[PDB]
Amino acid sequence: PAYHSSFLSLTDVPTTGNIAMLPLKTKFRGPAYPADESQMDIIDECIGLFRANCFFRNFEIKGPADRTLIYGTLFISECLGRVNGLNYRDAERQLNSLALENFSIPGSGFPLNALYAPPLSPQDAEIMRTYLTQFRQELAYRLLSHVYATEKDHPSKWWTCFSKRRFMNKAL
Amino acid sequence: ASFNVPIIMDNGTGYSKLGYAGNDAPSYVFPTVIATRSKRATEDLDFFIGNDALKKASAGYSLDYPIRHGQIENWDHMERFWQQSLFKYLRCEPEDHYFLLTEPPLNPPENRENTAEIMFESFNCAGLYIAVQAVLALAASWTSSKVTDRSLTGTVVDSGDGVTHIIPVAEGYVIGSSIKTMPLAGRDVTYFVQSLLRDRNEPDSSLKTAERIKEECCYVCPDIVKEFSRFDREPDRYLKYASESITGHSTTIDVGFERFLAPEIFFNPEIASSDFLTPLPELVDNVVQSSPIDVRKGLYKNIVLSGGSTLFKNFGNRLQRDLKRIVDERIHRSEMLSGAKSGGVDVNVISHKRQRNAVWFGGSLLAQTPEFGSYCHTKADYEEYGASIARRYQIFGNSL
Amino acid sequence: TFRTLDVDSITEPVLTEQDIFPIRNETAEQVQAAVSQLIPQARSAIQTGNALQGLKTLLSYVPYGNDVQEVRTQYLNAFVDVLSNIRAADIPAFVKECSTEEIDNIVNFIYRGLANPQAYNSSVLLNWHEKVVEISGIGCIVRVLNSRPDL
Amino acid sequence: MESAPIVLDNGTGFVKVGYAKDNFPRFQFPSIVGRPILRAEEKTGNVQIKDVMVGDEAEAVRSLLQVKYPMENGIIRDFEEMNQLWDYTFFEKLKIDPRGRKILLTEPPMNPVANREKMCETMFERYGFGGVYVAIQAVLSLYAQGLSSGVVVDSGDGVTHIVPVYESVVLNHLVGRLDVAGRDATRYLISLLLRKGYAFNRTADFETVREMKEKLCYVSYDLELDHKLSEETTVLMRNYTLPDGRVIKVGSERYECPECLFQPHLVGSEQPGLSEFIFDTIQAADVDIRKYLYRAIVLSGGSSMYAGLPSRLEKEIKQLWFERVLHGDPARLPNFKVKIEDAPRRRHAVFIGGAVLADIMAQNDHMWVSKAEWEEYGVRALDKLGP
Amino acid sequence: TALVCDNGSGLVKAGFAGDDAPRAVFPSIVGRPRHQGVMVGMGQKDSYVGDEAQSKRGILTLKYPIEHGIITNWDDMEKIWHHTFYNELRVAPEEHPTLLTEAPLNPKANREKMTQIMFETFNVPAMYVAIQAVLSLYASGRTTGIVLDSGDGVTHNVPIYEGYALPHAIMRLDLAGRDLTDYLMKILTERGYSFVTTAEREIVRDIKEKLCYVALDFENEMATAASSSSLEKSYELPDGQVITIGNERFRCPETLFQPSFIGMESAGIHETTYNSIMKCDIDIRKDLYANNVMSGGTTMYPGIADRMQKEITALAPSTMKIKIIAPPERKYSVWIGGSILASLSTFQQMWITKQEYDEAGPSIVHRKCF
Ligand SMILES: Nc1ncnc2c1ncn2[C@@H]1O[C@H](COP(=O)(O)OP(=O)(O)OP(=O)(O)O)[C@@H](O)[C@H]1O
Ligand SMILES: Nc1ncnc2c1ncn2[C@@H]1O[C@H](COP(=O)(O)OP(=O)(O)O)[C@@H](O)[C@H]1O
Ligand SMILES: Nc1ncnc2c1ncn2[C@@H]1O[C@H](COP(=O)(O)OP(=O)(O)O)[C@@H](O)[C@H]1O
Ligand code: BEF
Ligand SMILES: [Mg+2]
Ligand SMILES: [Mg+2]
Ligand SMILES: [Mg+2]
Repeated sequence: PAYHSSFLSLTDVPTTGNIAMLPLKTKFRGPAYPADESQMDIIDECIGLFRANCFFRNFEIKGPADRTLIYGTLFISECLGRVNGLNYRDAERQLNSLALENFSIPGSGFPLNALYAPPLSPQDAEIMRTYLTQFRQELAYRLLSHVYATEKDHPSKWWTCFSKRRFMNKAL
Repeated sequence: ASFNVPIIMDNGTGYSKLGYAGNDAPSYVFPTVIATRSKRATEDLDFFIGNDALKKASAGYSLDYPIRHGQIENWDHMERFWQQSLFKYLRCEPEDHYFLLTEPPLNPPENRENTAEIMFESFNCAGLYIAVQAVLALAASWTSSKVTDRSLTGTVVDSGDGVTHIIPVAEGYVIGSSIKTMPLAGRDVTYFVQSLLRDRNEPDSSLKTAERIKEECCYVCPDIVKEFSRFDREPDRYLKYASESITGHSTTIDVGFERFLAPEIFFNPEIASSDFLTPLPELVDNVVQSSPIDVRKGLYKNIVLSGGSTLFKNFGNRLQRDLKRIVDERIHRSEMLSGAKSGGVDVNVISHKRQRNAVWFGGSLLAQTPEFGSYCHTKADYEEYGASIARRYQIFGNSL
Repeated sequence: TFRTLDVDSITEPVLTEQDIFPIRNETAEQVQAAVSQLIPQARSAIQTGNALQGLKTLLSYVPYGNDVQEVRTQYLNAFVDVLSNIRAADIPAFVKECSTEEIDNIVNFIYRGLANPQAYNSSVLLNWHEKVVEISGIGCIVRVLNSRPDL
Repeated sequence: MESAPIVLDNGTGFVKVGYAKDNFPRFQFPSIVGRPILRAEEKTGNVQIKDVMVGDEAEAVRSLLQVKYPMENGIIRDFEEMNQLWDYTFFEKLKIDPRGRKILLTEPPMNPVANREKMCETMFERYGFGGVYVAIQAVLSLYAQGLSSGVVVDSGDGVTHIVPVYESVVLNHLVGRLDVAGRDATRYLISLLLRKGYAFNRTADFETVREMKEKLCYVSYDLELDHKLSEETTVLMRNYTLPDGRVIKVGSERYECPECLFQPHLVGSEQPGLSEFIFDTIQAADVDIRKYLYRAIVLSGGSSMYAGLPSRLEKEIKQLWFERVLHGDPARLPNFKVKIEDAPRRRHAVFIGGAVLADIMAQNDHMWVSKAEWEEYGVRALDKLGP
Repeated sequence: TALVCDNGSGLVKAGFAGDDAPRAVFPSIVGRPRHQGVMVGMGQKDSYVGDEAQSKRGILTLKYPIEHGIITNWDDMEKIWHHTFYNELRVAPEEHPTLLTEAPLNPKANREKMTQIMFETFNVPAMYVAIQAVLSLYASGRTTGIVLDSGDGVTHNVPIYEGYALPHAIMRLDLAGRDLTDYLMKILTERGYSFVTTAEREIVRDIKEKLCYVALDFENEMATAASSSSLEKSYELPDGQVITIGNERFRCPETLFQPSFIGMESAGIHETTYNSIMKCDIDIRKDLYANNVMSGGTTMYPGIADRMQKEITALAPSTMKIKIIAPPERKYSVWIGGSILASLSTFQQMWITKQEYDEAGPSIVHRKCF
């Protein structure tokens, strides 16, 4: 059994397509509601689980918090695909550029388009894009504090070697 | 019948263990490998086997492993491996001795037929017993061969280099309707250790180095998302291993999260395969619950571990706690519906001194019994009925 | 246990070869007389060298039935002896003049001669088999496959 | 669709559904529920996976689903999943408003009473059916035959069960379960194929080996003959292509698999198989009626469809009266008339019989348990439904 | 000394005459292994009997060679006698004469093949084949009575008066501790517990022995069990798993009073006893109401002796004084009775000796025995 999100037990959380707009700790501009600064929000969960969840090859999705965790678990693999050989001062800028560049949302090019509900309206697509850009900017910034933990000029190999690993053999 | 000590051969996917019944260890334990070439024809005489065939990779021979997933699957190589075992290492005469051979529970009838015709027509041995290997491994558990030390009811978990299977046996009978088998063991966890060294791009990732990192450095943790987190908090857990290359020079390997994530293949086999999804503690509960009701207290009370790939540090305790968690959760569901208490069930997973080769010690201990010559296919039965005499499963229920 | 006890043999009586082929009308001693008068004509035709007129007369009647092995074997002995005494260059002149009924009596008995090599020379029967099938066509073997089993 | 009673054979392997007087099921589909999963397998924009996927929608798409079965052995294991079959059955197969409708349900002859209670409670309190009736599945299969005597044996996906009947009286002391049927033969087919090295242990692969069993298996008429063809000859070997495109060779597993209905010990059950179970049931009936049972054994249910099963069963009862009543004396065997009824429709005989019975009692409003009677007596309202 | 061997239709009881209880007592079972796969040479054998069959039962198929008091399987019944003599009593049988037991109205060919195989194999000096109910009368210490035996396989009434037995008044019914166990295996399905193996039948027997009781009035206990969980009890399987059981505790024994619960056409044991005493002559009927002796393990349930009285007093006329004699040792009363009989000074002339079997063959037993 792979590790599912803690937030699938949460209820009446806001939703877009069928992503969960889970509480977030961040500085980036966007629609995600502030988390408690003392608590693990979905990005501390997604970074904590990623290195275990990308070895499994069979993952049942319980609800919209797992659909969110999967998008995070896939975007960590894109970031570790980018980061090889960078200085932290370059990696911040390269992975923010990766986070902000134009991407396909579910319902548009998207790999898991079989499992994610398309946006409910022309307006739901914008609240989805402005969430997923805020999410993946924070996810990149948070990840970099782990991969450049002990030394600031060389990505720690214990994080970089998952760049070949690929959650359930899917990628963005 | 001849009186000579029956010869015992546990041909594993990893190691062949060879010897004579009634000795206190195998005469040989060496890899199930054959080195072959890749005006008279002699390329079928030039081969080598075992520890003397690892020395031959640099002399331009191709090593191949004729047993894969616990089954013989090259019959040319296995016949040459047996002739060389019998006439070089065991140095015996087949016409004088009964042989105990071993195979997994779910082997095809075709492999017992091929084993029988090779033994009776090529070597001409006096008689043959083809034992289901985990049924023997129970008999290594006893404190002695004597009748008062026996405990003929217990689940036996066997895990070698090529197959793991769980056999329930009760009152000396193998409960064949309940055998579970999974072709994921000591080699599949080596290919996973090898796969990790290779993704980190370490200086050496040859099979012999992943094989050594398993048994030097790896262990079974309680839970991998806490163990990944511990490897951040506790940086002395990244061991450094010194490996010497095929061409005779030093290297150094950092060993990482494969120290726990590799043995986790047994307790989460989704890491290794899309096909075998059930983890070993739940695979054991499926054995004991499929088994008839009155033996279940006895089958949980004595879960014997066997075969080299069960030796990982903390393997017995992980299996005991995860199986005890499955079992007391199911009993507590039943206390809930009744409102009454229960006496529960004790689950003991038995690691023991002969665990590394338990199938051989089981075969040795059984073959000493005066009745053994009557359980063999004698070559007189072979000359009457041919190699089809070995085709019937002893273990499973057969129609007809 | 019960699984092996056959019941079909005692509750559903199967057909017999005499239901599929009509039973012979001539009695055993009536055919044993009819053959024993012909074999001396065939033995005589060898002794006077006209062995081909031996076959033409021997082949004018055929014994059949599960009651007559002790004279079907004597008829086969005379037939194989007559086939062993016809010159190989005369065979194509005999076979092209046989009726399709006589041909289907020749090839039927050469497949009885080929069934017992420890008493009959196969080499001359295989030679007759090549020549009778090459001249008269493959259907002459199909009429043997389909023929009565007590021939 | 129709104003008459709805009828529902919620079987262990297939739901079949329609109305009174239907000559064949209006719909049938696997009794399966699935949840979305990703699995190191193909993904496609050709289909959209909703949070709960069921029946035909799941079975057509099951590479993408964690398939689960709400029933085993003829009992509902998980009512949250059976609710997701019943929602689908009424709201998007039949397309019905159940408010005040009358429905006929079925269950096997020896179920836990808590199963019938919670199944009727659900009909009155999720859907609000105005009337419910529950019939023993094998007595329905006797209305399909237009018949009133002769022992009826039903073998489904979940359970094989037998109900002797004589002159319209149902012999409740002789009704019996053999807990071996079409699913135990399927778990056994997986276990036979595992000896060849083919693994089918994903939840979605179970429907593939059901389709394989249903396509290729047959009941051996003479075991030493099929063991001859099996061991001496290639003639049994057959190639099956999975929905993956993989081809797998299957041989002795064609006869050796459905043999577990005749020999339950192959699947670890100590019970006697079909021939010995039907014999020990007929031979337990009173002396005056045994003739009228052997003269009309009625087969029913999908697991009675294996090629050769009618002929093997008839032989194996002639063969067994011969051992156990004649002691091997051939003199009387021709006097033993046994007849198996094995009609073309028989997979659906429980539904076709239910659709006949639901016409016989459509207008007799006191014959059903009414919602108004359920809501005053609770579970005790079901005591209307016989002994 | 003489041996006394009760041929229990489910529970064999063996011992020496004058001893006050069976020296050994064990299930009348022969069990065979249901698995062919074996640890070779490791002490297995092709038949386990009595307590070897019970303690090993999970891997065995168990079959009793007695059904309804008739031996159905002779090649296996002699294994049980071999066990009674050589493994339980630990004697040579050829040194000691054997008193055997039989039900009334049994096939005479059963008693013939029993007396045949007992001399022709075990070579006992002498033997006898007494009826179980007249044996039970000796253990009760009286000369008048209407013994109601109720074993594993049979139940029967033998009206008996000053030693004159009434063979026209005997009743026998094939309803007993086996059929009550079949019906418990059937009705427990309603809880969702499925028992089907001949091993699990022994679990359902142990439930029936520990938890079942006779309702004093059935449709009042049925109403009480529906009204509250006050009547429910729990049992722990040989698996640590827990069973809960309720009105099934008394619906099982009620079958003995209502055979129509198992579809069988018969009077219950109250009506069968009444119709047996009402078949005796009116001078005797005055006394046998005061002497309903009970015997055999199916007469052992809690509440049976009181409910047996409340039923039989509704059939008997109110002027009579009506009593059930149910000893605390009643399970063994036929064996204690045989132990008394085989010890009598006056009995020793009426054994069948080996000498007079040779003069007549087994059909002598029909004149030497009742
Ligand atoms: N031709 C066939 N050959 C083999 N098996 C068949 C065949 N046709 C149907 N089956 C099997 O029958 C089962 C489905 O039959 P059916 O619908 O009668 O079962 P069910 O009613 O759902 O089960 P149950 O009555 O136990 O609840 C499946 O196992 C299916 O594979
Ligand atoms: N201490 C150990 N810890 C983990 N694995 C071990 C240990 N010692 C040996 N092994 C492994 O045991 C396997 C060999 O076990 P064996 O019983 O001989 O298997 P097989 O019979 O299939 O050849 C190899 O994978 C080997 O690396
Ligand atoms: N305490 C008890 N309460 C209820 N039933 C009992 C009790 N003890 C034993 N039994 C019943 O006793 C039966 C055996 O009775 P027994 O007289 O020894 O029969 P038999 O002599 O014919 O072998 C068993 O079938 C069992 O059902
Ligand atoms: F082949 Be080893 F026994 F796994
Ligand atoms: Mg091994
Ligand atoms: Mg059905
Ligand atoms: Mg008794």
